[PDB]
Amino acid sequence: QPGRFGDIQSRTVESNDLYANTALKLARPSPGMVHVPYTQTPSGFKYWL
Amino acid sequence: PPGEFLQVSIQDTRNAVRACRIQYHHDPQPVGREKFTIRPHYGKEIPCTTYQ
Amino acid sequence: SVSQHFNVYKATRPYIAYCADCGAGHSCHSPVAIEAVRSEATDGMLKIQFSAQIGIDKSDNHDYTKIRYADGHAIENAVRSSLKVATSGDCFVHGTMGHFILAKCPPGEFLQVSIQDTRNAVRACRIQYHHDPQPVGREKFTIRPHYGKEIPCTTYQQTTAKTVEEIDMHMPPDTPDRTLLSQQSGNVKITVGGKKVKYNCTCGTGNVGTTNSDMTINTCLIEQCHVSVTDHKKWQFNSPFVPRADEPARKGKVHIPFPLDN
Amino acid sequence: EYKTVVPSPYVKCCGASECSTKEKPDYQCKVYTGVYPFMWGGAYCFCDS
Ligand SMILES: *[C@@H]1O[C@H](CO)[C@@H](O[C@@H]2O[C@H](CO)[C@@H](O)[C@H](O)[C@H]2NC(C)=O)[C@H](O)[C@H]1NC(C)=O
Ligand SMILES: *[C@@H]1O[C@H](CO)[C@@H](O[C@@H]2O[C@H](CO)[C@@H](O)[C@H](O)[C@H]2NC(C)=O)[C@H](O)[C@H]1NC(C)=O
Repeated sequence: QPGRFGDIQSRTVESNDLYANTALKLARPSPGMVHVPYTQTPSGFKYWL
Repeated sequence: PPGEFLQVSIQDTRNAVRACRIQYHHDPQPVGREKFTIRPHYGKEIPCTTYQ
Repeated sequence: SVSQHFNVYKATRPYIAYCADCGAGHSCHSPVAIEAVRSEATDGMLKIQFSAQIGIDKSDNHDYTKIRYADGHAIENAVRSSLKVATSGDCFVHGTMGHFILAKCPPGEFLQVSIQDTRNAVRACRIQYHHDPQPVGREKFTIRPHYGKEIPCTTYQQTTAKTVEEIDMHMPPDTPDRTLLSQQSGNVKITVGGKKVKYNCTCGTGNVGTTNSDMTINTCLIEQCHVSVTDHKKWQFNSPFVPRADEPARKGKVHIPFPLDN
Repeated sequence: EYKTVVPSPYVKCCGASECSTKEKPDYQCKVYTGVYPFMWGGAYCFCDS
């Protein structure tokens, strides 16, 4: 679940596959500017630490 | 920036330093409902009052 | 060799980005805009990435006392003894290379990086970054004592050797410009300036293409045409604040400096 | 702890774009119409809307 332990998952350190769930949402850019606005719940690992 | 006192200083003809120092409790709260410090690169426009 | 270490950097150039606050609370376009801050090390050695490159001159050569930065369409140089990093007080710069500055700062709330210009102006970019360190162990000290214990910790080395971590490289896009147009009676004159120019006019028929000289188009107003610099033989960093060129493919990779060590 | 990779946005003047789905963790893509980007020099495209 996002915002808690286990947001980013991997079978092992060298595994090429990954499972992610962090609620990455995009938004429409502000007029007269070039950028990409995105909102995302912070990493659960830091909160757990 | 936030602080408790205020100092204004200039330099003399003789290359001296002339300063005055008073107490003034300064702590500015940005308008709205968020206590930020730096303008963001994406947000909302809210009316505010400034010095021209 | 030290000069040989920047063999890849001969194929990269700085850029200008969008800085939300550049000194007086006015969003502007800056050559020292910050991109990201990494604080993986438990020592507290911040690593800052910004557009301006440190260690190369405009002549595309090694020099440790000069910083090359994009200005207009050209590349200018600034003295290295005029770089300041500040959170709440004056920080201490430990190491620099190319796109990255490795430094240490006291506790604060906002991070600001400032450089000097050719005209002795000050170009600064400042963002928000909640930073406070807690040293490894069970004591919240501030200054190293003269008698104590040794604990393992992680820091950033000053070695510039090749490392696994990489950064991407992309083709810079065409930059529109409006200072290359002039009005004469009833015609528009556009100047090459020494660079390839792509032009699209709406007046008339068949007035679109690419040129390398000074041309005049008759019976056309100045607002009726667009010109853009299109040469861009160098490579630019893939940043979200700049548009991407027509090609959506990766173009290069550049090794990152200052790895993590125990 | 994780990181978010976001490439430079694609701006198309006088046309339309449509992004296909790829097999990446939490890949989010979107297309926005009616944009007038600006740069340090001037407008990016003739096409207003
Ligand atoms: C801190 O020291 C530890 C112990 O040597 C390092 O962790 C080892 O790194 C090697 C790299 O070849 C691995 O093969 C080992 O499996 C690691 N040990 C464990 C227990 O996982 C660690 O890399 C050092 N820290 C840094 C920043 O280099
Ligand atoms: C040059 O600019 C003109 C517009 O000033 C472009 O013409 C447009 O092309 C699109 C693509 O089909 C049409 O939907 C528009 O109606 C056209 N506008 C006009 C006013 O005719 C033209 O494509 C541009 N050419 C280049 C090479 O950029």
